[PDB]
Amino acid sequence: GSRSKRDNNFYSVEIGDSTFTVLKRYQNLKPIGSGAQGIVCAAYDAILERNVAIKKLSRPFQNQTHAKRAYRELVLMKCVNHKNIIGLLNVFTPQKSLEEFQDVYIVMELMDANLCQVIQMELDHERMSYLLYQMLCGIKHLHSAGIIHRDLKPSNIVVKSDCTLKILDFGLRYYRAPEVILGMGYKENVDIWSVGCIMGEMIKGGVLFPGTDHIDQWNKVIEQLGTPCPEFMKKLQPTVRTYVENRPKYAGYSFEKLFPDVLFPADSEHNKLKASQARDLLSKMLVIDASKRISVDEALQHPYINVWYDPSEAEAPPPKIPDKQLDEREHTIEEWKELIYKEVMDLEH
Amino acid sequence: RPSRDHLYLPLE
Repeated sequence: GSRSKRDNNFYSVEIGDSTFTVLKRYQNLKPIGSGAQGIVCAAYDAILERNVAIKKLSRPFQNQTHAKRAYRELVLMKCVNHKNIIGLLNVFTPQKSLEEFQDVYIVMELMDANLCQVIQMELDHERMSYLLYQMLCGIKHLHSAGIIHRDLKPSNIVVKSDCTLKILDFGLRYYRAPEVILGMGYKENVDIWSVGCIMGEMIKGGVLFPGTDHIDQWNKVIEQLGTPCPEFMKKLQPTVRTYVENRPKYAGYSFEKLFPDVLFPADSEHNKLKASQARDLLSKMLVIDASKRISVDEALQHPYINVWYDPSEAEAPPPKIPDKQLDEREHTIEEWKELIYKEVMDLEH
Repeated sequence: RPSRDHLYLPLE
C-alpha cells in the first residue's frame, strides 16, 4: 500500500500467546508481568542505551469506559513528571492506519518488582514508612491535578531495590474503599483507604479484606472494623442500604487486637513507640466512614510518615493538563478510537 | 537510623 513503508520500522516477537510488534530500537523482550489490560515486557532500548518496560494494550477503545481510562492514562502519564509516578518514555502503534489500529505500546522506566513480594517481606519501620510516604506523595500529586485514583493496589505500585516507589496508573476488589464498593459519593481520601489496606497487609501478611465477591467484601470489612453508624447508612442508596443493614451486627476489633505487638519489632523503646504510631495511623486510615477518615495531608504529617517529609516531593506543583483532553465530555466508540489514535500518533517520540 | 540510600529491598 501507500503507507506499507512504515511497517519496516517494527519487528515482531512471540511472548507467550501474544505477538509483540515493536520499534526496532527495543531488543530482547522478556515478560515481566501481566494485568487485565496489558502484557508487560522488559526490553533493552538501543537508542537510550537502557532497559525499559513495554506494556501492550489491545483495543483500548472496546467501549466508552475502557476508552476513557486509556486516553486519560496516555494524557496523564505524558503531562505528569513526579518521582513517585511512572514516567512515559515513548508510545507507538505498529498499525499503519486508523482502520487497522488496535494495539498501543507504552514504554516506561523499568522498575524491579511490584509491591506484592515486598508485602510478604519482613519490613522494618524505616522501609515501611518510606514506602508509605512515597505512595502518599504520588497520591497527593495526583489529587493536586484533580485526579482521584480509587483503585490503588499492590500490583499497580512498583519498586526498586533502593526502596524507591512509583505508582503505575491513574485509576478508574480487596483494596477499594467502602464508598467505591457501595456506590456512594467519594472524595480524595478514598485513596487513603487503599493505603491503609496495603499498610495493614504489610504487617499482617494476609489480605485484610479478602472478599470472594462484593457483599462478601463488605462482610470482611465490618467483621474486622465493626458495623458503621446510622449516619453512614443514610448515605446509601435504598437497595444497597437494605443489604448492608440485613446482616449481623459486628462490633469489630480494637486496633490493638487487629495489629498486636507480636506482628511488629520489640527490641527497643523506639520500636515500641513505632508500633504504637503505626497502629495509630492505621486506626485513622481504616475508617469506613470517609467523613471521619484522615486526609492525605494529615497522613503526611502523622509522626509515622513525617520523618521522611520533604515539600519538594510532597508539594510539587501540579502538572499543566492540556485543555479539554481530561474533560467529562462523551463520545461515540468510533470517536474514542479516533481520539486515542491521534494521541498515540502525536505522542510518539 | 539509616539515610535513604541505605534502605534496601532484597527483591527476587
